Amino acid sequence: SGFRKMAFPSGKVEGCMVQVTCGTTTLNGLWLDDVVYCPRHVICTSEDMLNPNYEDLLIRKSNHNFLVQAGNVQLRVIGHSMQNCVLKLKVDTANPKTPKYKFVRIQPGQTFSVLACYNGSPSGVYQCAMRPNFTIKGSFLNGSCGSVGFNIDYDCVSFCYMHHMELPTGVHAGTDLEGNFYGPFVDRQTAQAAGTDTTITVNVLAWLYAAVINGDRWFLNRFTTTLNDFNLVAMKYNYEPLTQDHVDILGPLSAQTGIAVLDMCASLKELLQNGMNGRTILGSALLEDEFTPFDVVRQCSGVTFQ
Amino acid sequence: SGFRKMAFPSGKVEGCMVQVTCGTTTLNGLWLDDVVYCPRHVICTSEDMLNPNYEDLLIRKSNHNFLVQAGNVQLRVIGHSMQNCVLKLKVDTANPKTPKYKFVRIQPGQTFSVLACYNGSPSGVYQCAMRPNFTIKGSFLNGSCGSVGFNIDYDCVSFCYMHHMELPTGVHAGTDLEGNFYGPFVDRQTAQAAGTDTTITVNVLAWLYAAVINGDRWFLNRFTTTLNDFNLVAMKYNYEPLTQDHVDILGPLSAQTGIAVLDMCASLKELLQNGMNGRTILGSALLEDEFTPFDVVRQCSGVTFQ
Repeated sequence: SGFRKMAFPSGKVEGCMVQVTCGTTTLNGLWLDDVVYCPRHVICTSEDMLNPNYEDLLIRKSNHNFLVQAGNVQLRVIGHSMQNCVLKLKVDTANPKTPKYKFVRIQPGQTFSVLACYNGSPSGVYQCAMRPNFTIKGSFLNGSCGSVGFNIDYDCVSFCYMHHMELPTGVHAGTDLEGNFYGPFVDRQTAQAAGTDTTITVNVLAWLYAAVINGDRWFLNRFTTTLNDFNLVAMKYNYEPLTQDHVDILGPLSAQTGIAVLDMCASLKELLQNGMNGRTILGSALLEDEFTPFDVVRQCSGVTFQ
Repeated sequence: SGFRKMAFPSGKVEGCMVQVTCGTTTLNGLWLDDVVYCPRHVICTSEDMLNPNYEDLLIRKSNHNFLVQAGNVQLRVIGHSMQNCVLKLKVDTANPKTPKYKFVRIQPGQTFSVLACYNGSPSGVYQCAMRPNFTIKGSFLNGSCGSVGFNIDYDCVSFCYMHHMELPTGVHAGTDLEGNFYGPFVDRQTAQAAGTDTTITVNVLAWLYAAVINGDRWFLNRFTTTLNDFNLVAMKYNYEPLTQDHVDILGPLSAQTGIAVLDMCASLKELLQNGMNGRTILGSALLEDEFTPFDVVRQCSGVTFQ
């Protein structure tokens, strides 16, 4: 009885998107109060991003070279600063639709919503997790840089991601809103590996609890095991280790279903070594790891937030 | 290189949601211009929805018994009418954030975004298809009735669904915005089957083209076949028949990939009779049918709408 991947309402973020052009070359920015945030890649053409010295490139661009347009109206840029990999453009007008907001740096395994935007206009909204190798697996095509990822706590928006790069392997990399990349990546076009993309174990377990809360539980066995026993099977299949913190976090879901966390681990261990054998769980032929335990809590009794 | 299930931006719809209470019993309504639309189930308690005579129940409720609250502010109800399975509440205030909009009735295989709302507050947004048996497979918990489904054509919102019912099997049923149920379902709690949930063939094919546009095409064989040949394998696996209209609609995707529509049918026929054998396509272990060809066009060159 049903449990969709779904994103936060995006209205509060739509009201913050603008178009930023430098060298008539265009991408997205985020307008909060009287500051516009965008990737510092705006000042680059090519070669530049083949070998960019951002400090020297920024030397003789100036305030008037940054063209910021919002809705259909032009913002006046009255200053600018580079902080890590983002440019801050001070404008002389506060965004009168600025929401309550915070800037967070999140953590692999964390989920968030992305509002994919093209030259300042939002076109789609969807969910992802931050992967354990510090990439995300998004849908970003040309002009999408500067699109942001966000969470919400009923009223206030938690901005956690800004899109900068697509690696040659097709996965995506970006920064927090202070301009620091997640993981080892840089805003240049050379060579840079993503490491192993391990499965986020605690999220899979939360999703299995969701599946039970809706009655799709052929996979419930009876076996139990221990943390160490389970983790020894986890390395095998490049699942992230599970620890007590993650057991603790799953507590409310065990409380409600009556299924002990380590018993659910035992079903997962059996599934990893047996494979669905043609069955599905909640409409999926594989084990989904893009739901956190709190995501499940927002649905897993379908009662989000107050 | 990446292709997410993603919904339309929902901001234009968030601005239209209100809370409607009758018999201090509460659900969601849609406020456009000076009319609020909601399920006529608002006038029911239980028994009532066990055996509801809506005409007789509506007799001695009145304008003042309909409590409409939006934001934190109270709307004055100055009239009401029942049209099929929806109630229209005339209020004395136009919604000053009414978007451009149309009311459409869609067609099995059609996709749309749902803004799932709880006592007037939106909590999540996600995509679905209308199934060929006239159900959708949503995520709707208590108080969710009256949440709506919508498309967009750059500026104007196409409202196509209002949520009314969860069947005993766990799937969902509702109406268009004129109050006519999709399929055979009624707003009462007795017995009512959903028929066969066939797979939407033309959508699967569009998604296979998407997979190629991003390079995940081990499944490309070389076989071809005919419409009739393919459909004879389609019945087998309760896929919807494919016809010329659907071939026509896939034309732009064949044009760009160089893969003839019937050649792609031949890969699909091979996949249905061989199974992935442990492989994935675009992160899925099964064949996804919740993308239309035009959905793919909105991404499949990542260039939505103008």
